[PDB]
Amino acid sequence: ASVYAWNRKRISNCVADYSVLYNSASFSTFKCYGVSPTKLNDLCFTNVYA
Amino acid sequence: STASALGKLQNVVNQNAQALNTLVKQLSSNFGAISSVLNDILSRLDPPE
Repeated sequence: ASVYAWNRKRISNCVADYSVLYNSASFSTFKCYGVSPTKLNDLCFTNVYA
Repeated sequence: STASALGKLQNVVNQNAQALNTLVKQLSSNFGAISSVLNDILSRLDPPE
């Protein structure tokens, strides 16, 4: 989508394996601010926004 | 018959209890950190921060 019409999606009721996202080298920049990227596999959230 | 004739001892007890209570309650403050509990703040961050 365009910059002024950025696409927003809500995610809930799932189990997420962030490890496969992190270990992949396809992404140029991967910056996690509030948490540590390697600790995502242990936490559980709700109402994730992408 | 008459009550509240021992105000001094009750005052001492109340002062000590209130001091202890406020000391305990101070443990829930934030002090500028992102949280007030060690367990959550340790299970979420790379140590350097």
